[PDB]
Amino acid sequence: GVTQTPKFQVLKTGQSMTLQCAQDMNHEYMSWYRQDPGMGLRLIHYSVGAGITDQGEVPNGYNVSRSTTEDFPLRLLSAAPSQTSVYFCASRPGLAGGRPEQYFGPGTRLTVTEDLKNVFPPEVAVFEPSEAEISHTQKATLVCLATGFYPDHVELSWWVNGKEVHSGVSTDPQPLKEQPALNDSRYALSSRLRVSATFWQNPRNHFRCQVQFYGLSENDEWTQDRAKPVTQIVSAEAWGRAD
Amino acid sequence: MIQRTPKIQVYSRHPAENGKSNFLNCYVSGFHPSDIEVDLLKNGERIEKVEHSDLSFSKDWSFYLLYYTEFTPTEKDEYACRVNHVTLSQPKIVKWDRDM
Amino acid sequence: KEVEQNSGPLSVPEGAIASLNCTYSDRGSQSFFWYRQYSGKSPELIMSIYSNGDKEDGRFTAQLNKASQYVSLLIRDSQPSDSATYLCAVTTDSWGKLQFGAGTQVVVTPDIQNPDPAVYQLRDSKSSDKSVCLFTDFDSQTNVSQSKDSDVYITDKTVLDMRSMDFKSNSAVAWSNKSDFACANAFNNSIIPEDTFFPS
Amino acid sequence: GSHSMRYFFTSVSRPGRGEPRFIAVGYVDDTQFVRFDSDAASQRMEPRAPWIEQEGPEYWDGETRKVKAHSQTHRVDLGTLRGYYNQSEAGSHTVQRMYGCDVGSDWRFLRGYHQYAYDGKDYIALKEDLRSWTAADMAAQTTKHKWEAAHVAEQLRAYLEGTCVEWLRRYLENGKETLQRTDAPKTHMTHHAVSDHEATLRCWALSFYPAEITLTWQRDGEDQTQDTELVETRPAGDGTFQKWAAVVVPSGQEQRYTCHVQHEGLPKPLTLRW
Amino acid sequence: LLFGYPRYV
Repeated sequence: GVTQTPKFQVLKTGQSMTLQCAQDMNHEYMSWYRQDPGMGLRLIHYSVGAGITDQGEVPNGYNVSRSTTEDFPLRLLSAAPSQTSVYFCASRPGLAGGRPEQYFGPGTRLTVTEDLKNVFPPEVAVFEPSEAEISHTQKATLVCLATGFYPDHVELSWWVNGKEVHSGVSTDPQPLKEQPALNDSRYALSSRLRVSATFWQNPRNHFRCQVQFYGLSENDEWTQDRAKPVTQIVSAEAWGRAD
Repeated sequence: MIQRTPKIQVYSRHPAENGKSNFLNCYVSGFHPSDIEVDLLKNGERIEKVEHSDLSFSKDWSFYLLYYTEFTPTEKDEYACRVNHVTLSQPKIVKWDRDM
Repeated sequence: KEVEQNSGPLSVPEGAIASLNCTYSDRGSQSFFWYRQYSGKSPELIMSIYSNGDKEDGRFTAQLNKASQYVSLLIRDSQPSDSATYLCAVTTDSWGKLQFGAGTQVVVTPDIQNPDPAVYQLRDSKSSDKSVCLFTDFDSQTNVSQSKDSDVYITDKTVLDMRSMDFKSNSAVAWSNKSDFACANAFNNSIIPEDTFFPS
Repeated sequence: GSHSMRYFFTSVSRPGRGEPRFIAVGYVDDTQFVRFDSDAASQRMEPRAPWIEQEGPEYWDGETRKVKAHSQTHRVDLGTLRGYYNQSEAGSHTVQRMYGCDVGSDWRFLRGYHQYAYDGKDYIALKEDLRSWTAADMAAQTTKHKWEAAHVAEQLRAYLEGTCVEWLRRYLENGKETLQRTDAPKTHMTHHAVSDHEATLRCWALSFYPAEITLTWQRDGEDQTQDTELVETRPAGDGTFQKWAAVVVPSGQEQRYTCHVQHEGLPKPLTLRW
Repeated sequence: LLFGYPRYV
């Protein structure tokens, strides 16, 4: 289908970046859209064939090429906080063969800040179920908690006894802001993993709440007191208590 | 590639009455290929203000075109159509017969 | 505005009927689509209609009325998994632009049987700052307020499924770091029935 | 009424002189209502009947964009076809397409077709079922597969059974005055001769619309039309048509010969005596 | 009103 990288990206006003996009369906018409809360989808640039590219609804600030019919890279030459949005790539048959249908790529979430000094990896923390709950319901509710992270680029997952589960997993659809006043604001994401007492009471099974955070690259200018907010994997754990 | 010789018909839009304003038509049809040269003549001279229709075709895939010019026929004035196509060894001229 | 879509959030209980409406302006449109977008994911195509009439695939049923320039999508036998926002798209030709409506979100509410409203206070160690209040097993109807005190954080009601038991539990959490914080009060700013099992 | 809409596209290649010529025309019955000629000025879809001018920007913009797509698919086909038959870049070649739909007196679907020709003869055509294709050569066969795997017949059928009849009706209404018309043929009968031994009699049908008409020469039952000269129905230039038929009749029997005029603007088939 | 999905040959 339609593939595109990267998945997440942080940049500071001024940095250039190119969103790659490809399609192996032999399509002639590819487009780039950006999705904002109060705007749904908006076309940026598009191409009906190789060596062809014309602007869309909000072409401002974006460059775009099409030397090959398979690729269609979107290029930003000097970032800006207004470019913070989700980017979807879409191919279409056009004049070739196939049922007239536009297919969307996976997308790419980007966030541009005035100061990279703001990128913060989360702090995970698993909370042991409630004695009452266990007693009263016969089930176990564990709550994970990623906090103080920025940007809102996290992939959270649970892992019991060495394997990842979905069974009782139910994380929030979107992070929360811990100061709805800063656009240098931080987030907090919650998640639940409910398992009956038959499980949690077994002292030999381990639960881990993994959070994938996407941030700055290895060799990246920094030195502020911290630890370069690099793309990390911050986890938390707890063992099946005996009680 | 198929090749058909054009059928030419030169006539007027209305019954001809000398001195009266009318229109002179030359209707070429059933030809192929499409390139064709058509001219309306008056006393054997090229009429300039001649307007033609949009190339179209029939079931057998043959093209038909209409050429026409305003004019006032007289007793002494001579009008004819001149068509050129690859199926012609030489341009074919068709005079107007105020009956036909 | 080329394409107008239904409205805001459309709530419907499990197994019910979720109907969506779509209306367009360009008289010449000839292709209509229905995409499905799950939060934080990309739009996924689920329905295409190229003729006037009704079409069906699985639990969907699309209608097209070119005379009224209206498009439909009815989701039979709903599941929370159907929860997402649905985009309506329309076009005229191969080279025409694809026009989506703002989309209409659809929050599919689960069938809770033996509601066990409750507010359990959980615990952790040195991991940091706050303890956490868990609000679980309430009725899908019970909507939930938000952070009435910024310094405190509260999440949205999410539906979790425990497959091996065919049992869902609506849940929402809250946390904060002040010796003045608690669980009983953490939600007092939310319509909770006097069926509040409040462990202490 | 039995009405229809037809679109005719002709594409001719120009070895050595540039992009092929592309002409596109649209009718409803025997009235053209739009055109596009790659040679003309605008380079846009243009009105050719008064009742279509009232459509707005949205219409022409789209109609214009689509026709440009059509030319594209054609500009290439010439290249593609030249290949199927391994032909030299030295010669010029033509492609023509035509598609449409007919409605009955009820203005509902009846028939729909999409014929394709290259260099003057059928290359491929959609079958009356609008689900199957018909091919002429091993060449035109490749194309067929490429359309059976891509689901072309599908799309056409939807358009043909829908949008086509839908818009046809729209046109038929907006052009109530111009198209619901049934101009009856004004008749005539001319007799000339070279000099004895025979007459040259011509039956004359003028100013009639639509062009559907049948002229027959009969001598009280004699199938004379078998030896009659009939000229292709020709356009007058004002929306009506003309046509005539003649037979070389032996001076004397000419009064026994009668012409038969058939047109939808005539209650009873006219019979003209000499 | 023209067809909206021409296809090469």
